[PDB]
Amino acid sequence: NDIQWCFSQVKGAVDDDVAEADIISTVEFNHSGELLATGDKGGRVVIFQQEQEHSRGEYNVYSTFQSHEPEFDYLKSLEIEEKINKIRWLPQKNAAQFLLSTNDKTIKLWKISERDKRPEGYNLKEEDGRYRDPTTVTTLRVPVFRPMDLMVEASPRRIFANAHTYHINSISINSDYETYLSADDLRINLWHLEITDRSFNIVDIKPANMEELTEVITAAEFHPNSCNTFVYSSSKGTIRLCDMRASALCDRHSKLFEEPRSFFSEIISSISDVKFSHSGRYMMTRDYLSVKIWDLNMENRPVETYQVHEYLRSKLCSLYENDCIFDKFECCWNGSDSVVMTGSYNNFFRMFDRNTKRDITLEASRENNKPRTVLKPRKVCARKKDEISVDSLDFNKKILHTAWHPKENIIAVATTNNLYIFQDKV
Amino acid sequence: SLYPIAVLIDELRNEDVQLRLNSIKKLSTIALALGVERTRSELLPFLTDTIYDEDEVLLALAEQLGTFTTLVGGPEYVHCLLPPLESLATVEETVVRDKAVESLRAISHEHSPSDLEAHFVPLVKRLAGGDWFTSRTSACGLFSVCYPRVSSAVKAELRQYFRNLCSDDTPMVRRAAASKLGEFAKVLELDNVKSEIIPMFSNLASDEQDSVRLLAVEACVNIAQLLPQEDLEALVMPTLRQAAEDKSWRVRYMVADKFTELQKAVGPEITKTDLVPAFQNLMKDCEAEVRAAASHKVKEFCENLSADCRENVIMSQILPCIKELVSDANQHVKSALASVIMGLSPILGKDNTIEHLLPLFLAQLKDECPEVRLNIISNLDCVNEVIGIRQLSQSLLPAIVELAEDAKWRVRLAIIEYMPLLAGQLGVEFFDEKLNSLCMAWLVDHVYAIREAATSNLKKLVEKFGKEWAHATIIPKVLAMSGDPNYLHRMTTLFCINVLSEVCGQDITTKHMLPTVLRMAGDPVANVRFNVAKSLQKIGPILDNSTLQSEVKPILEKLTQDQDVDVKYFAQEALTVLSLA
Amino acid sequence: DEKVFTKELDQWIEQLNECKQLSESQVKSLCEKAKEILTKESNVQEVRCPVTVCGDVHGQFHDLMELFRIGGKSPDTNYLFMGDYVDRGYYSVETVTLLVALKVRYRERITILRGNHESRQITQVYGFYDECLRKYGNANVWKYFTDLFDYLPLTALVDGQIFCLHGGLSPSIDTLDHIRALDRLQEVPHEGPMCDLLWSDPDDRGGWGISPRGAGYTFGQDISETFNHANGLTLVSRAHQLVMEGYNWCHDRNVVTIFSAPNYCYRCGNQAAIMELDDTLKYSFLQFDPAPRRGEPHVTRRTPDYFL
Amino acid sequence: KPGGSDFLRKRLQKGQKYFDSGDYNMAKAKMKNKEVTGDHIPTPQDLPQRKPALVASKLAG
Ligand SMILES: [Fe+3]
Ligand SMILES: [Zn+2]
Repeated sequence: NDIQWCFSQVKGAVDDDVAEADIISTVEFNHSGELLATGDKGGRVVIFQQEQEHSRGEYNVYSTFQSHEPEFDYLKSLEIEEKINKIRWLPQKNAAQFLLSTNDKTIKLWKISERDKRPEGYNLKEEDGRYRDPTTVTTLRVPVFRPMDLMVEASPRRIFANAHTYHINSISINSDYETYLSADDLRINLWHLEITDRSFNIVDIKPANMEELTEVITAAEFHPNSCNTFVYSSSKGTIRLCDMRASALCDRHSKLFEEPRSFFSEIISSISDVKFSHSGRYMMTRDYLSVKIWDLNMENRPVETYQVHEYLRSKLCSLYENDCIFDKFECCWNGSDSVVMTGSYNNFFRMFDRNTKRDITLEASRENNKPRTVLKPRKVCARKKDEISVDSLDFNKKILHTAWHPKENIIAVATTNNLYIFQDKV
Repeated sequence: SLYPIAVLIDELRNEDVQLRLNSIKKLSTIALALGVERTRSELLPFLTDTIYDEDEVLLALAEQLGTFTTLVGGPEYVHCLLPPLESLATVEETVVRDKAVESLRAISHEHSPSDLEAHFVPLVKRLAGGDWFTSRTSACGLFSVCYPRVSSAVKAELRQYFRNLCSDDTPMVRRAAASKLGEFAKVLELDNVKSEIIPMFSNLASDEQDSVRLLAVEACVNIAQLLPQEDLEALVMPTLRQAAEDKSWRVRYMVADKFTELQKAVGPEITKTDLVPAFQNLMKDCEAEVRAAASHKVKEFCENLSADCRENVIMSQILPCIKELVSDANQHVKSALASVIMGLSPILGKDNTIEHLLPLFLAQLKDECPEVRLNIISNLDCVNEVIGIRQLSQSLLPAIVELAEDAKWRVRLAIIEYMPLLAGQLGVEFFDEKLNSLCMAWLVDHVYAIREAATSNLKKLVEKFGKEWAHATIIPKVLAMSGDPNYLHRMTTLFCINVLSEVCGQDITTKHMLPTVLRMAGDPVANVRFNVAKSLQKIGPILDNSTLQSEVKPILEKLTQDQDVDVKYFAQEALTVLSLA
Repeated sequence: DEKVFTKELDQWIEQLNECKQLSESQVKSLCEKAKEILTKESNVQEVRCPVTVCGDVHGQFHDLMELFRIGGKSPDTNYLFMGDYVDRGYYSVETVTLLVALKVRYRERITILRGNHESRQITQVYGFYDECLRKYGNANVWKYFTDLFDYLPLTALVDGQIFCLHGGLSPSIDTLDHIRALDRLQEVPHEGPMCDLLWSDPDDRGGWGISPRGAGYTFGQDISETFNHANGLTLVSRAHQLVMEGYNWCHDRNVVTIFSAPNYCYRCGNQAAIMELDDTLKYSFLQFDPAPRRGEPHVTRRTPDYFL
Repeated sequence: KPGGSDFLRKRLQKGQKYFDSGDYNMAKAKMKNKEVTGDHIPTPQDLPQRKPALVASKLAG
């Protein structure tokens, strides 16, 4: 019953100069899955729309805009990078589309709307800008709207800035359609989607003296259904679940998820990302080497654990030297929560089937750039035929960001600078 | 003639928001020029779905579209204004939707009953049944206006539509329904309220979303005011009781924040049986916000209790809870309680106040937080009526003295504001012996704001203690500062004279104040010298005409020859204002 | 007629006190008037006691209002601001415009000296250029002020006993006569006596040193003692260095630093202070904290209204 | 172990490219009462361009 993933599309330049501004930094599907937002280190956001004709239509460019631009914080003598950290779509409220785009410092609410009406008509001039004699104004006429070629316009509606001392690493919308949280390294702020001049600091784990700092917030997320529950992971590998009903300030956690001896244990233990299951009963956390799935009812241990790449446990020394050990990988649930996807090195992304416990490795490479071509499972060992040696792994090729279509078996896998879209073999 | 109008119409397409905003704000002028017929056929279609979507621009348009009934030809063609407002009711921005809903409500009254069933009611059905929850959210605010006038058959349809909104899958819609549930019940028949509003009210009050349940509390108040008092126990109280015991502190906050409104709705009998136990729990709530909200209601809640058991309930059930609040760790809970705690003195009476309230009163004055102490000192009027403030004088003075000497000048500023109020309550006898030194000490404070506040405080004190008291006590000490080595303190003498002369009259200003002002005209510091010119300009009207010519004019003229530009300028201004030159 | 302009000028001061920026035409007219006054002032401007000495404000207008609420309102209180009126603040335009307006109105009451941030190059780095462009849509306002900055006196002398300057002493300068010889009507150099006077800072180390700022020199207590004795100066009041307590004596009380921007950059949380010189030259320090902002703090641990 | 408190703190202070007078002077007070900043002095040229100068993303191509 394994899904025979087939190459569908690849976007971006083919083995180009790979400028730093061209590196993809986030992939986020829409709530309905029609739109697929992509962010890069250059502050540019590209939105792809699926062809409207279960659906397996190709994704085509829909909108493009400069979400963030480089800035200099003259109050701190710091250059604010324009890299897009997280993109989060808001629930569709009208014909327009809304999403939140955040760099390390500022969150922006962007409205993407289609306009197909052109106001035509003038009194003191022509459509070409040629003015006329004002004395010839005998009868007033009102402009009319003329149909025009469809155009997509992206504009910033609200800017949420000047709230985080440290770098924002997560944004998550609340299920109440009103608020969302933004979590930096040491503080979590609660925002209102229609208010920008003030925010509520629910969580603040900053020590009184920074000399005593021992852990930082790595990720945070609201519960998909409950409006009062959110979980934020720390660099120690512990997830704290906060019930906003207990008190206004969530400094006291309702639950603490953790487990009871390598040299780099302090690093690999850090949780890169935490994702709630669609049902909300389960929670998945990604550390450097493994994926752990936690049942919210059980805190002592995870129900399931999956090893993303065991062959790199022996190479942590090399990874530390080149700083690859600090890569913050991500994890994604499928629509039915039965399969979880996470990325790896050498353009490998792993699929873990929870029901059957099966495990496959797939590669996103241009060599298979033929639509409707089955992806051959990859095996890494260090060696039989067709197996890729561990030494051959290219640690510069990191699949950090991945996204799963909320309903269908369509996954958007983002390499360093190319976005790959794969579909199930119908 | 038409050219100015052509400018406005062309600005509608202008890329500059300011020009577009200005043109839209003048649509009334544009409509008049176009005429009644042209406005319906040309202007309104252009305003239906505007390409521009600026929040301020759309908000301005919504306001204008609500006042076009006459311009579109009166009520006969008022329905032509629906499409422009229907689009605005669907926009993402909340304020624009709210204004659009307000405009729709305003023009709804101008629809005849036939029009409502033909043009307005279908609009509500479209918005209510729309696939975009922005439209459905706006539809909630339109049921109340149209329901009374539509026919019975239409009324049945509207209730069904409102029921669907209360069950909408989107929390945004449900919040809107809960907010408008109270007003929609005020127009429904009492039979339908019991049978149809209550099931919706109960369902919303138990909604999974905390943001929706907390809105049900307000609906509980409105629904209670409609039902008979005997029907509350079965229709309202079961929902209200769980709200006070709700898991979410946000819901409990609303109960505490609207407790007095609930008390006036359920009636005295229910208040004793249900609210009083609930109020105690709120004052003991684990969340500081809930306790602070409950504290504000202590005075109002106790007053409205039935006289048959007001004193007994307060002494036996409310007072013990207040004792814990006085010791509450949270600063804000203590501050909120302090501002209303002394309001219970008239209720309990003199004998009970001394034995029970007074120990808590002393504890508040000893609180470390200045705000708690300031709140107590600001609300001594109620205690004064019941028991003479002289009993509290020995305990207030240490608190006043400590505040008057606080390191933070803003704290010192606050007590100065309350000083004239306290002086009247404590009387002249106590003020002169004890508080007089504090007022003088403020005039020579390092912070200018304190000196400025003290100068104003002197004026207020004289207004109530009379001119004679000021001459004997305040004036002689104020003039002593004229010899202070610091020029800032010397200028304070002129500032004090500026305000004191306003109330001391000629009988005192000329005899005592004026000689000091003229003498200071020779101060070596130029800053003092031109304040004399400004001082004389202000007290000149009070002084008699003979005095001005004899003394003020020669001194002002001499200042006009001063080597400093500022002294010359203000000296010249004084003569011009005083008509001395 | 000068009275008509004075009444117009007074209206500007009241408008600025409300944090309302003047129009570009008004700013252009204001700067021209200021140049006529500043060009007549010496490099070492003589100041007559009593006077209140204030440090850096850095466009923190709401704190400047706090300063007046404590020191008093001009022209009642004589003030001496030691530069750095712009940059690193949300209201640089209003701050500098108000100070210039007061100088034009009350030239004899308020003295404004040049700070290291009163320069074209640095203003383009720390937001003043952006703020003028953002609040006007054009660089004319920025151009006008920057031209005016060139006429600001470098230093001030209070009764010939207290020497007030933004920065510190210079290796090339040994007596006040050398300072008067400088041509200050130019952009702030990156080297030389004019740069040092605005960039130099005191330090515990002895003699001269390398300034971490990348400009100016770091001078020890040895230089300060020599400079005071040579010129017969009782004290050397200065600014340009953040001090947590608002004022900080150093070099055996030969040099005092005054910083008048509380909670510098809205994050340092420091105290601000202003040194008040009595009629007899006695110095008194008044520390103060940032004024309460309306609808602040931006990030609050108290539940906001929308969530309540 | 290669982690620790200082390991986290250094990651918080990403870049530290430019010297800041505020941070430098705050540190001095703490030290006297009991890296701090970069060495480069910011220059207008070093700052981002006054206006955007970035082309459309190659993904949109
Ligand atoms: Fe400086
Ligand atoms: Zn400075």
